[PDB]
This record gives sequence, C-alpha cells and structure tokens, in this order.
Amino acid sequence: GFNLKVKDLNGSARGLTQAFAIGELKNQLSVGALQLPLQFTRTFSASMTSELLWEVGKGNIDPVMYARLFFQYAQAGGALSVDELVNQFTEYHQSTACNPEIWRKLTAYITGSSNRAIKADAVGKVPPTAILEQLRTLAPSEHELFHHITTDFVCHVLSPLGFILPDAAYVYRVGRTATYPNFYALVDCVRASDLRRMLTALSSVDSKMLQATFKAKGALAPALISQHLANAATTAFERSRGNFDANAVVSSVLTILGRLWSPSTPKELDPSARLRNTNGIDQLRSNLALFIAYQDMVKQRGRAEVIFSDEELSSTIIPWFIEAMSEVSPFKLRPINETTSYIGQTSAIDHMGQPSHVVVYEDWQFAKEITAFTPVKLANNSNQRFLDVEPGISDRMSATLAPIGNTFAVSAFVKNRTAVYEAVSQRGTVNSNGAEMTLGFPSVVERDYALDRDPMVAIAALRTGIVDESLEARASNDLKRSMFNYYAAVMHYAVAHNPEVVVSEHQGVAAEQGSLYLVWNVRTELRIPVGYNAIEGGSIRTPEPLEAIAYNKPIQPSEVLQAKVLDLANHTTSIHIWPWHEASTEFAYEDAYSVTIRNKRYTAEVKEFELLGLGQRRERVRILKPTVAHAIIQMWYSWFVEDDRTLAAARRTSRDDAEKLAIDGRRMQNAVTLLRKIEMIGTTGIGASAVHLAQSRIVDQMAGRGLIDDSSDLHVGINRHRIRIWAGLAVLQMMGLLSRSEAEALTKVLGDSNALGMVV
Amino acid sequence: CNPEIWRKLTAYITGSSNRAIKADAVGKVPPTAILEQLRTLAPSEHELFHHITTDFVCHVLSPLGFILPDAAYVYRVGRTATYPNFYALVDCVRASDLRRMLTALSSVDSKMLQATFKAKGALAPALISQHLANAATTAFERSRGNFDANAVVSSVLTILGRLWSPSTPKELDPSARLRNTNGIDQLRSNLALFIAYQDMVKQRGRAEVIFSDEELSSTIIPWFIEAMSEVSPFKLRPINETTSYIGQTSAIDHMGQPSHVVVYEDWQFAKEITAFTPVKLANNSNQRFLDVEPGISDRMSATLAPIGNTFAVSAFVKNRTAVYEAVSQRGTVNSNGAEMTLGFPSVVERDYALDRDPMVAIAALRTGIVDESLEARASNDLKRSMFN
Repeated sequence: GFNLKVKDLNGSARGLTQAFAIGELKNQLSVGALQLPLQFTRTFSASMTSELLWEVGKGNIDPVMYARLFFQYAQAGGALSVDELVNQFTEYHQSTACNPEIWRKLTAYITGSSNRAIKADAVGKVPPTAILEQLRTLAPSEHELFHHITTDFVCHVLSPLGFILPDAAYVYRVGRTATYPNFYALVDCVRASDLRRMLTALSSVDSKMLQATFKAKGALAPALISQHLANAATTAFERSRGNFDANAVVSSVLTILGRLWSPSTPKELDPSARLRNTNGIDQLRSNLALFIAYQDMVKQRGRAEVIFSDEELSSTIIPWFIEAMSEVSPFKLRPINETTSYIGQTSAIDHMGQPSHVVVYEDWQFAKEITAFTPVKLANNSNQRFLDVEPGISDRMSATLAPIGNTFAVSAFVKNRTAVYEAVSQRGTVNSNGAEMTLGFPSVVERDYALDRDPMVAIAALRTGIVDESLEARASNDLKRSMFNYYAAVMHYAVAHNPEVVVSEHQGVAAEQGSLYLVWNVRTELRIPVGYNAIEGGSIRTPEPLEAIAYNKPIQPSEVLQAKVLDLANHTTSIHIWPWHEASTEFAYEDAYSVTIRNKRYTAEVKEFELLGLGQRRERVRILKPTVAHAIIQMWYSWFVEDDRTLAAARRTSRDDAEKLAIDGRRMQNAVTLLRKIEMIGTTGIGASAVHLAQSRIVDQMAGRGLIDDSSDLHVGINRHRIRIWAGLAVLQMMGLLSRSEAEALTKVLGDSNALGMVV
Repeated sequence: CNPEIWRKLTAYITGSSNRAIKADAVGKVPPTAILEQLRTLAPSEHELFHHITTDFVCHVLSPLGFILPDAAYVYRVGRTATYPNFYALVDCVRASDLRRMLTALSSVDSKMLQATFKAKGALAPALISQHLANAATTAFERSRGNFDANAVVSSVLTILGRLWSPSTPKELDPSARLRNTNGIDQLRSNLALFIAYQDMVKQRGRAEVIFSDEELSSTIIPWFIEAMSEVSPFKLRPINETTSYIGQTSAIDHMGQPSHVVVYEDWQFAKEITAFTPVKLANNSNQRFLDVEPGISDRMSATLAPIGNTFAVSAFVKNRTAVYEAVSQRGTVNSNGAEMTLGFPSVVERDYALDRDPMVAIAALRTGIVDESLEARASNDLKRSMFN
C-alpha cells in the first residue's frame, strides 16, 4: 500500500531508485544517453501461495529435500543464514557420525550389549523414534532436523528387515518463501548444493551393499560395526570436500556476466567464445534476477574478482552453478513474461489526458480457511508434536473471514483508490505536485509479518533511503533483505513490460569499476507532466523503472494468485512436526469497550472465547498466523494512515484558500469509507456477538449501580455506531488481521479529522 | 499413538527392552503394575485416564497368559445437579463423542487381535509394540471430531425455537419432512430443552443454524437423541413423575386467602454417618483403601437419629404455617402481603458439596446482581447453582 510521488523520486522514495540500488546517493542521477542493449527472456523466482507438507521417509534420505528444507528453515524464520546452517551440520556430523564413542553408546542401546557380541537370530525389531530419544541426550543439537538425517542413514544401512521396523511418520512445512534472489541468497543456493552431493553420498551404491555384505549367509557379530560405520560415514564425508567456496563460485561467475553486460570491456579480458558457447549462458545473460543480484553484490563488495581456473573450468565446472540454481533452490527458473502474471497496472486520468493517479497491484485472493490447532507433546524436551487441529473455532473464524476478503479485496481496493483523486473543477494537474503513484505488493509485506517485524519500518526506509545504524544486527539484516524484495519485484514488472533496454557503466565513486544500470524506451503522448525526461520524439529513455512503468497503459492480471490454507487436517492428525511455534500464535484475546452515559462511565471487558460463544476457555489451542491476509489489509491500512499524515502537512503548507478546501475534503471523504468498512465487519458472527456481550454487560452494570432507564442512550444514534466501529476493530484483532498498535494509530486517524457525519 | 511408550511397557512386562522371546515360560502380570508404570510415563492429574488405556491393553492381551485378571477398583457415583443447563447439553453431546471413541477401542478388530495371534501360539514380543500402536491409531483416526458439539446444540435448539414461536418469520419455518422426523415430537415437548433454550438465547442473544438443513439434521442428527438417551445422567422422564417429591401447603385467614405458602421437598434424614481412615497403597497416586472405622460412625449415627426427629421437614412445615397469624385476623396486604417460602435441599446440597456458602447464592436471587470481581470458577459455580 506504498504511495509515492512520481515527479521527484529521490525525495518521494529514495529506496526504489535504481540510483540508490547501485550505490549512487549523490544529487547526480543516471545519464539518459549511454550505450549497450539486451533482452531478458526468463528469470529466477520463487513460488507464491504454497503451503506444503513433506514427509521424511523410512530411509530414504532424499539429498535434495533436506537441502530444500534447510533453505525453508533459514528463510521462513531467521536462523543465521543457510550458509552458517551447513557448517553447523558438518561439526555435528563430525562430532557424531565420525566418532566411534557416540556409535558405541547408541549401538549398545539398540541391542544387545556394549561389550558382548551375539549373532543373535533372537534380536527383534526396533523403533526409529527411540534412537532420536537417545540422540537428544547424546547429541544435544539445536536443530532437531539433524537427528533424522543421521537416523535414516542408519535405518538405510540396517535393513535385512529384521531389526528395523521401518515405521514412523514425520513431516515438515514448506511455506511462502521470499520471491527474489539476493546475492548472498545465491551463495546460499550453492552452499545448499554442497549439501546435495553430501547426502546423496551417504546413501550410496556401497551403502546398499554394506547390508548385502552382511546379509550372507545370515546374522553376524555386532560389537564391531560401531568402529566401521563410524569411519564409513567419514569415508563418504572425507570424500566430499568443500573444494570450491560457494561464496567464491558466485563472486566470480557474476563478475563475468557483468563484464559482458557492460559496454566497457577494457583491453585485457573480454569473455572467451568457448565459455560463451557453454550451455544455458544464453538463458543466464538473459536472466534478470542475476542482473539485480550483480547490482547487489558490487554495491556491497565494491569490486569483482575472479578465480581464473577459467577460461576452462567454469565452462566445464561449473555449470553446476546452474544445478544449484535448478533443483535445490526454491528459486526455480521461469519465463519472464509469465513471472508477472499477477501484476496489474491502472491509471486515473484528466480530460486530454494525462494520468493523475497510477496504481500498480498484485491480484490476490483471500481466505479460504483459517486453521486452529492444539499442539500435543509425545516425548519431553523435544519439538516433536502432533497438532490436533480443533475446528469449529477454525470454521467460526473462517466464516467471519469470508466477508473481510470481500470488503477488503485488492479489486475493491483499486476502485476506491482511483475514483478519489479528482480535485475541484478537474483539470489535472502538475499542480498539487503532479501525478501520485501507489503500489501494493502483499507478497513483500507478508515477509515482514512472518518474521514478526513492523512492515512500516521498511516502508519508512523506502522514502528516506537510510536505516538506523543503532538497531541490532539481525534486525537490520531482516530489514535490508525485505527492502530488497520490494526493489526486485518492481524491476520485474518494470522489465517484463518494456524488455528493450540499455546497459551502461557509471563514472564510479572511487573510481573503481562501477555498477551497470538499466534504461528503457517507451512510446507515448507528446507533452509530459511526469517525472523529468526529454521527452524528444514521443519515445523516452529513462533510468528509473518507476518512470518506465508510469508510461504504460492499463493491464489485466492473468491469474488470481489464490492464497491457500495448509492441511493440518488429513496429515498432521496422524504425524509429527516441524518448527511450528514461531509461525503460529497462542490463541488469546482481551479487549474492553468503555462509554460515558449521563456523566457516568461504564466498561465491559471481553475475552476471546466469549466472542466465539463457548465455555469456558481453552488456553492450549493455537492459531496459525495468516501472514498473507494481513498483508492485503496492510495495503488498505497503509493508504489510510500515510495519506492522512501527509494531508495534514499538506493543509498547513497550503496557503491557497481554494486548495485547502480540497485537502480537508479528501481527508473526511475516505475516512468515512474506512468507517463504512469496519462497521461492516463489526456486523458478523463475531461482531454482533461482540456488540451483544458488550451491551449485555453494561446494562447489568447499569441495573446494579443505578437505574436501567439510561440504557436508552446506548441505542442513540452515536453510541449505536460507536460500539460497532470498536467491535469491527475488535474482531480484526482477535484474528491475525490487526495489530493492536496499528489499530490504535488507525483509530486516531479516524479521530484526527472529525470524520463523523451523523447523516440522518 | 506414540510407539516409544508402547515399546517401554511391553519391555517392562517381560523380558527385555531389546531381545524378543516367544517365552512360553513367562507367567502372568498384574494390571496394577502397568498402572504403576503409567503414573511415571504419562503423568496425568486425572488418574481415570490410566485405567481406560489399561483395560484396553488387558482386552487385547487376553489369550489369558500374560494378564492375570486380578484387581478390584471402585468409583463413587454421587448426587448430581438435577437439571440440564445449556452448556451441560453441549457436555452431553461431547460425552457421546467419548462413547464412540471408546467403543472404537474395544472393537471387532481389537478382538481379532486375540484371534490373529491365537495362531498358532505365542509369538515374538518385539512385534506387538508396533502393532498395538497402529491398532490404537486406527481406532483414533476413525473417530473424527466431525460435528462441533456446540454447533449441534446451538442449531438443534434454534429450530426448536423456530416452531415454538408465534413469530415464525417469512424466510424459514421448518420443513414438514424434518417436522416428521422421529422423536422431534418429544423434543418440542421436552421442558428441559425449553429452559435450556431460554438459557442459551439469554447469553448468546441470537440463534444461528449450521444450515446443513433442511436435509442434514432430519437425517443427521437424530444422534443428538442418542447422546441424550444413553450417556447422560439426565435420563428422560415423564414430567408428571419428576415433581413427585414436592409438596405445597398454605396458611390461611378466615375467609380465606392464603397468608403464607410453603413449597417443600419431602426428604428423609439419616440413617448413618460414615467415618473412615484412608490408607495409601502406593505413593504419588490417589489410590487408597478406605477403612471405615466404626464406633465413631456408630456413635455419631446414634446422635444423628434424634437430629432427624427434631429437624424433619414435616416438623418444619408444621411450625412454619402456625406462626404468621396476627391479632383479630384478617389478613392482609398489610405486613407487605402474603409471603412465600420454598426450601429445596436438593439445590442447597450442591453448594455445600462444592464448598460454597448457600447464602451467597440466596442473596443473588433476591437482588439479581453478582459481584464482577470474584474469580471465574467462583461465579460460574454460583450461576450454575442460581440456575438450579
């Protein structure tokens, strides 16, 4: 729901300038006339709208799945980086799998003794679960993943089918992932691929015959295999060497695509026609994701250096950079046309006419369900849980959910956003300071609501283009990353609609090298109110993807991009679980409605379960945070408050008496629309149940403390609408939809301009 | 559903955590011993749970070899609140959810567990740990939450509210098909279900339907009836025979109109008062033998007989009517009219049972207002009593 003034970008939003992204913060902006062309066919983007449950087998040790999960773990909530996540695994795996001490202890626990060895046609089957039970005390690992990966390794090598009962069911949730590939995120793909080879090393053609060597002619003596497997797990490990640094893979490969993007390729080295012939590099130089990534890297690094095992090596080794990008990563490769299918664009207009107001949007579908579950622990000290989804609460909320999606729909949003911008006696204009641009991108917003950060601080950073140096490392790192996701999504919609482009170098700050940037070309009408450009010939070259987008015409979105509920129901009811806690929420709500009647104040307090009409209260149940839905509402919220803020500063700065009568106009007008919206939700299964409980409790308080006859005032015009607005906000809050802190700053907005018409 | 736990207790009976032996030597094992383990394995507050799982295992464990069927365990079924508050109804539906839950555990397939391993004889133990785990899960996964118990009662009473009412609005009045559904005749004629409606709509302020009707609740559910028929302590009675313990008697003036009217429950006192000393068999559990030691019980019971004589309800109503008269008759509306007093020990006994002052409930009746400060369980016990 980010609004911006297109004329002055550096002022309006510094964060979305390409000028910012390549590292020029000076008054100077990219020079419109410079050199060399390009066309982007495809890109690397993650999936939207996907919540998937992945079982981890008996065995089977899927070397990609784990490498995929690791990413989801580092992503869906911060745990360091997926690079730092791997070298943690190596230390665990060395301290454990390579150490015969830990093997002696756990082989003794299974059967039959630590010292004595018996061929034992007697020994019966064993559960995989008890070994983890052993391992939690044996290898007090933070990330409970590791205990499975080692496990089903042993469960792979243990199957003559007697001793191993290959029965357990364990599942992990693959959720929404950040869409676009930050530089270190690429590094994170390569490091995720280091893992791919590692695990497909563990389960091997020789790991299957370790079983078959001891399958003949029957049972054999146990005490030994504690020392052999201990090194056998090292043999697959010592054989897989880190070799080439994943940081270095990406550092060098990017360096070269930038050398062949640039119009300046100096004397010494321009790419070999051999490496130019390498498969896929046709689709790589035409990949935009890689381009924004280059900008990212050279901005932070300030140089690009090469391993020089090329001209040969990276032509033969690696393409596997592609493999890292192709299989392991959530970033799987797409045609650039079909990546933006969820993005529309629409303008307001004047008579002639130029657009007064241009709105870029993502079509999103709300709902379907809101899941409510109660976790159950099977064994102590662990995150192992069955999640019983307890419905009828889930349903009850889902019912109240349906109308919200209706009244808050993005379709509904763009309507109420466009038809408002008109000013007195038309006609325009560049007056009022030109043509505003607003862009909702819930896909980006969802990341902040998932990582439990206030999205508004990121939005803040966009306008200013600076972050507070004070806040802790992990905090800014979450911010910067999210701040990238905006910029990225912009240049994808920006590029997808005008592929003909120019790459050009920069003077440089040091000057060391410089960053390569983009300029567009677009056909349009003659005379421009819009942000500075020549325009010279009805076509215009522009550096900033905003201006390039402003010159487009209305677009229909191809797909609805329906957000989906996770199925706890069919699976988890029988199965164990992932890192669920941070991604969900304790289910509790309290609120109170107060009012003054006849110079006396009454107050009712309400609890969450009273609102769903049940008793008494169940504290154990939790709700899965609906991170997406909040982001859509954010789009509305972010419009209401930020306009009100600037319009206040607009009315002060407006000297003209005719201009101010318009300003305070726009303020009251859309404020009632907001009121209309909330009041509507305030009438729902919950909302009236809320209003009823409230009023019910006030009167019983009015009977005791005095005469009841005063209750007539609760039914008065104003008090009747009052309780309704509150209930509306109160119902949104007791669902994942409204922060109490944002609703406070919402109500004040409803009160900063009087914003109550009695209106018969 | 947890196989680690099943392994642990199967190992605990005999003979080892790892090695599995058919073991025709192994003799029987006591159920009390399985519970001793369970107190450490699944530390629940309500010890009920440990028995219900227990005799599931003693049901699937009876080729009769391993289980020695020797124990004696007893529970006290005492006085219950008499009438079904709205939320008590929800509690009935929720209990029949448990009826189907358990009747799932003891099954035609839990019984073939006897018949599957009856062939051809004793078999290796390491197996049955994983078998039972899946056996109890199939019983669990088969009983699904299905219908929300609140939503059941909400909607079934709501439609009963629709055909009781003189206002049956334009939009929806019951289908004659569901109107014909068996038992709905005794449902619209059920008094408890009516005061329950009043209860519900007082708190809720509206009545909504699952809207699976017009069809569903004609076909599903009657099972509301099933929940109410079997499980519940509230079992269905003719309304003529429900008030059988209630008498009524009036004082009078000369003409005369009643001066004083007393409604009462005939109750008989005594006979005995038991005194016991609890003896613990095992620590950490509520398991006790209770040796009732008489000569105290007999001594008090001896003193109890005369209290019964002097306090019998009969003597109460006798001494109550004869007081109210005033000089030279005649009435009246003076003295503030004709008083009515009604004792209901059945109701008061609940408060003395729940360790509450009957007088605080009584006070709430006269005023009709409760203190909002006091804690949840406290008021909830009050309102529940205030309903009774």
